[PDB]
Amino acid sequence: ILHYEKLSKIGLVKGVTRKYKIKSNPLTKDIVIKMIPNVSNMSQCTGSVMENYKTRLNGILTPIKGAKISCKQTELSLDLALSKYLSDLLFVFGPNLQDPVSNSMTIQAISQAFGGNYETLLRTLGYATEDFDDLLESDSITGQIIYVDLSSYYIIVRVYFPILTEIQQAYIQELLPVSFNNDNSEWISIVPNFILVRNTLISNIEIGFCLITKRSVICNQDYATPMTNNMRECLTGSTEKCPRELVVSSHVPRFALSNGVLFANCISVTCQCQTTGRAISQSGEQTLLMIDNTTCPTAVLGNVIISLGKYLGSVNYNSEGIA
Amino acid sequence: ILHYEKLSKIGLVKGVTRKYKIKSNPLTKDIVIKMIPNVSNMSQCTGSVMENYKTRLNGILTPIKGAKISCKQTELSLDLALSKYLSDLLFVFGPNLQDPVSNSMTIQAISQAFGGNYETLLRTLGYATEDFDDLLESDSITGQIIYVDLSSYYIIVRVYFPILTEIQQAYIQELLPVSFNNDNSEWISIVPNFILVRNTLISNIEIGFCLITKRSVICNQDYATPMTNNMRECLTGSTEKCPRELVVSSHVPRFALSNGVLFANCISVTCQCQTTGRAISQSGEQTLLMIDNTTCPTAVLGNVIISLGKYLGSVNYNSEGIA
Amino acid sequence: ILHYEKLSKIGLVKGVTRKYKIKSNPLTKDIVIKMIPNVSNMSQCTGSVMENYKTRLNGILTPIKGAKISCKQTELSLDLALSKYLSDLLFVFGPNLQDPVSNSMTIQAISQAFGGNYETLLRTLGYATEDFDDLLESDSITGQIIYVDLSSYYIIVRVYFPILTEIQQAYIQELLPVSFNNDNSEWISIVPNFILVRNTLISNIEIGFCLITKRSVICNQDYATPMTNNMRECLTGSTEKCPRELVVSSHVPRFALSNGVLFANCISVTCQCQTTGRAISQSGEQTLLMIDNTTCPTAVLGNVIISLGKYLGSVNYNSEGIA
Amino acid sequence: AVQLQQSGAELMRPGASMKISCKATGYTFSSYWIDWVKQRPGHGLEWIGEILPGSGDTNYNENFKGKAAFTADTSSNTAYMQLTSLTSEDSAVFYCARGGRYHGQGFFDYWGQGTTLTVSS
Amino acid sequence: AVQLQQSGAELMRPGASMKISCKATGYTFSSYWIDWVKQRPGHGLEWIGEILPGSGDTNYNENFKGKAAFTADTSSNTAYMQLTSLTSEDSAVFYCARGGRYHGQGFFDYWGQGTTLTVSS
Amino acid sequence: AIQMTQSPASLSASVGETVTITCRPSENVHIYLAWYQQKQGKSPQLLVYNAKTLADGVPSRFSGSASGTQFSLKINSLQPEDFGSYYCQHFWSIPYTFGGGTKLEIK
Amino acid sequence: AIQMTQSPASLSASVGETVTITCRPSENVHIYLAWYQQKQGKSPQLLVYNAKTLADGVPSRFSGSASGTQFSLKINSLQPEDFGSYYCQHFWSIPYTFGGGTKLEIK
Repeated sequence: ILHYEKLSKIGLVKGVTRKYKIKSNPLTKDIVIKMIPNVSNMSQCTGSVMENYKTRLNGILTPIKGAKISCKQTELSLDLALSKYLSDLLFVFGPNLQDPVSNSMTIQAISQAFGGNYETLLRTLGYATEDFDDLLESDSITGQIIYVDLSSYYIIVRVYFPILTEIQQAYIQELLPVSFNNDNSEWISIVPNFILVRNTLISNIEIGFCLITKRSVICNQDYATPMTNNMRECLTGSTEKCPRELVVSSHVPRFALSNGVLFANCISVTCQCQTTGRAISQSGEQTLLMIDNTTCPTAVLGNVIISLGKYLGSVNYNSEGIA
Repeated sequence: ILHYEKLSKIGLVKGVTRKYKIKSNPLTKDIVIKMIPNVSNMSQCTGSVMENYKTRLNGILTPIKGAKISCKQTELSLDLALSKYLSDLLFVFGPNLQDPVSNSMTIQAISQAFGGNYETLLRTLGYATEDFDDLLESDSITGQIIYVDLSSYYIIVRVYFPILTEIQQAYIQELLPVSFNNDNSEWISIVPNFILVRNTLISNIEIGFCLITKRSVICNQDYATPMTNNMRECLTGSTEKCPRELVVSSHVPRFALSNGVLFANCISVTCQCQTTGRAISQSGEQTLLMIDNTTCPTAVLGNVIISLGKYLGSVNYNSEGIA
Repeated sequence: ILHYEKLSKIGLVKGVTRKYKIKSNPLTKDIVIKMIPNVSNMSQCTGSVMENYKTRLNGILTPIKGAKISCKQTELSLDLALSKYLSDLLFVFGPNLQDPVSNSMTIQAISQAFGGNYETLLRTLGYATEDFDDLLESDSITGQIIYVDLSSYYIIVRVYFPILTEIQQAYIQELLPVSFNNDNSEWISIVPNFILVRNTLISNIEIGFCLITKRSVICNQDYATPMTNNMRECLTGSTEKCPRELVVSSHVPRFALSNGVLFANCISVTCQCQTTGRAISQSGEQTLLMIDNTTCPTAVLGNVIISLGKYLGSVNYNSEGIA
Repeated sequence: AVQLQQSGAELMRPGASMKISCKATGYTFSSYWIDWVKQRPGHGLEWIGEILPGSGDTNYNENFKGKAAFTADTSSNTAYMQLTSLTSEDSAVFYCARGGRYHGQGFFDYWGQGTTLTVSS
Repeated sequence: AVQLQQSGAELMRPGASMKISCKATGYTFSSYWIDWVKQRPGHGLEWIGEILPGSGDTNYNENFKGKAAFTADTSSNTAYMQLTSLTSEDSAVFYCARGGRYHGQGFFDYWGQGTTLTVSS
Repeated sequence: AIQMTQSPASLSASVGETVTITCRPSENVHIYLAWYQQKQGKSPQLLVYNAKTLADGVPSRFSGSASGTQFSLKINSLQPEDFGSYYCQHFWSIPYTFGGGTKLEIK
Repeated sequence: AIQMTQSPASLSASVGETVTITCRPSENVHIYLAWYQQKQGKSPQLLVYNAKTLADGVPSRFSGSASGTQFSLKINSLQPEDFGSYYCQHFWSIPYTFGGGTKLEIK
């Protein structure tokens, strides 16, 4: 659609292209958390641990709703059984017990909502593999504590499953202006940072309220706006009529980062490599210069020390080795 | 003040209404967390459990500052109590230890800041019941590690309590443009997405820097800006001079969602319900079409499939009945 | 550069000043976390607890992947040792297991990635002490589960370390408009909220997408846009051509908070104090007030009430000292 | 509205196919869905599918996706339905019903006169 | 580029300073970096540093930082190395190399002849 | 698919008696529920098409009621012509599910 | 500082036989690598300037290729004039490191 090659001639670098998805009303499920387990029927060595666990449980729940060798040995076995149960439960659901009104669901809770079956999850909620990944990395599957019972200790977490609406062919195109040199002067093209393209349709979008995901843009509702014919003309390829301003007495971006690729204005400012100390070759055909981790892991641009995706080695967890 | 009837006839549907709150300087409380439980000074059958807990606490705290059958049973009993003490502590103050600077306080920590007395909490901080609910779901009551002691193991956490000043009578109203048909052509109106209404006063709001909350809007400063006389006239009811652009060569929102209700354009594209696969009852009385969960739980617009909402069944938390 | 005297006399207030930083491509480290500790080769009643703990890890990890007095005492002792290890592991790496994609790093895990020596981290990654603190309070040091093994229970956790490039001598100055009285009418000056100042170069910035930090601004790419000469002259000191509007029929900010000091307009509206009746008033020569904690603890502005940062007492976390 | 007459009863062998018809008069045919509902003689009534004559859109039941196929000849105000893989279980009475125009109007104002599909060896 | 001839060899006392030269012609002298390489027979070639004739830019080997000091004279197309605090280890041969112009061109198409600075009493 | 529970399967009422037939869907169907009258040799005929609205030409003796899940059809002053089969059908989701049917007997 | 690990320390072969010398950089150097040839009392002459490219004047018998992690220098048909010292060098990062080299001698 857009003529990106001619857009690069006046500084518009291509950014991340994301699919456009609209968050409809959320699907709803409840998870009853019977926070007291099935204790044994024996009473000789059970009551004290049960009462301590009950008061420990009150300490958790009240802020939420409020807002003898054998005997001791059996006593300890039950006590650690309860502690392991609560430790696992507060791992799956504890983030909801800490922000009861609205907290993102742990992926364990998302699995327990559907019995650990992710194929059931995608079928019931209509999620594609892409949609589920976008929700998880955007922290959008959120739960809310809707019931706390102190006579029979259990809580109900209302899991809201958002329903996404990826447009069939709408893409969010990120445009990164970068200064370019022309007629012995430096210019910057004034264009929207994000543009919406759907087939031949081009529209502005204000993503300040939506969620940015590596593969998609989750907008609660469509913020598409009609786009000026002049702006459509330039982005279509008529680059002669894009807004441009001289960079004098102002600061403008001379570098853009596009998924690990650095575009640099190496004419106005001298660009070098920090690991080597020599300049980088520029052909006259290109008005912007391209760097990647293949050529430079870190590049100095004037005095700006931009670094790229260097990868350091692995490390162990450095465990205490308790055994 | 606003004349929503004549705004609905130019595609503008009422969104979520929200009242305006300005955040002042927050009150601060210091929750000193003595991380060593008050164990007995008696030294029989304790052994190395104390030092093991000490090194376990060292592992937690150093990164913060950096950036004989009965004898064994006594050790085991005291071993589990210290773990329970830490696990309960690491639930009330876990997030603060994990992110020492600017982590949101757990609801237990907020309760522990006032000894579980929410009646005191609302009065000394000058909170209405609404302000506390808004702050909780906006995750605005935060915390910070300001003092870690590696000799006597304790940490002091600031708990910042924001002071939500609420405007006398100001409501932030969301205006949602929807495409509408006029003169056998499709149009869209261009008005600010979020508006500020306080009596006869209408002002623009730059809500992007604020915290959007279900009941209110929390802003660090007043972002209201004066309105043009033309835009106020549109919002007062004189829509004849309200902006409207054609939808040609651009993508425009053909639907909007409000409080769980869909407002749709069914003249430009065909709107059906996936539940039944038939068209929705449509009339010329309104320029826009309304769908709710009562009629359809999932409605399709052109090829846009929208979930109006659906309550799935509850599911019990699954775990082994260890006792 | 900026002339704060004449801007102050036009109702502009100097806000928080932050350094302008660019988030480059992040360095990447791997952390292998073996959830089965190096248990001894003994077999005295250790099989049952080993199998149970493996089953316990199954529920933790599958959602991530799917995404006889002496005999029992050693059974419980080694079971408690394993639970403590998993509690420590779930303290350091719990958030990354709960959100396997794009969850921020615990400060303990950050130390684990560099053996607990923050000096190595600062030197290896180029982090000045300011840059590391800015990232920590912006929570930009993230992680990602990239491999889960169910035979030998371990996971490799990515940890992305963003590279912050301090744009030298570039400050993101915040201008807070406050209404003022002139010629017996109330005015407000319309200026950009956030301004980038680098030496004699002044430019606009769209800071919405950037992570605002108390000491700096972390922007994924440079967002400086050229300033119009009229606005530059307005901010330089020639204030007679700044954009100013009357306040009639629109709500305007009559106060602002700057680093704990409350600036107020008290000619257009009457202001008082709660502790002492009308402890504050405005002189004709001055255009704004300077209200802070020393003058009044609670300021009344028209009908708006403003309460400043009173420091409440310290509290002690309360829990049973089991021994 | 006035008539929903169907074609008379007919005899076909098992494994064959048949085409039913329904003639509707007295209103705007292209607007109202013609929904076919099946009734075996002893166990109640069962829904098959629907066809919109003016647009050609059709809906089907899961048990009848391959067993049914519709057609609406608007030029003669005649509806149709093709049935395939007929067995003894397909021998029942098939009814043409005037469904409503839009959603929420799935109720059946007028019904066919009733003719029996007879599948036997 | 044609040649990178150097000056004659010399013998110096320990602790002295000596000024190595490499005259180069046949190309635009300011464009291409001049590289400075030491060869001890016991371990092989070692890179001392590089100097860009078109400016004063120099880069140094960290172990050789305190021993080398370069200088270029674009007027005579002559590059220079000034070694300070000569030690017995500097009783070896030193080579001048014409590198590339930019990053990723730190290879030496052309080398100068071998000149052996000698350190002895 | 939505299931429809209609009870009783058979219902006996005399001349002049007041009789009521009820049906329940397996899921919320809104006021989308219809009642038809069928007799041997004739097609079913619409009586009450929405939850509580009578169809054209239906005698006033018929009436219906709507609840959250409960739907009932009440007949007052039963007459000999009121015998036959009554079906309760929903049009909430595809496929439309009919009830089991009720055979009323005139006594 | 990266290290050029060149093996073998010494290598011998007959005239006309294919001979291969391989050197491993301790860190990634991309295609940015070179091989040099030198004889006793002579200035070095560049042979391979990028892992897969031969220098000017170099006979086609010399060849270089980049493996998954290793760089190899190969002479298709060894001749007596190809004897001497062969050092591999990287120029990815400062300081440039010359390898120990492989002394090539005719059998």
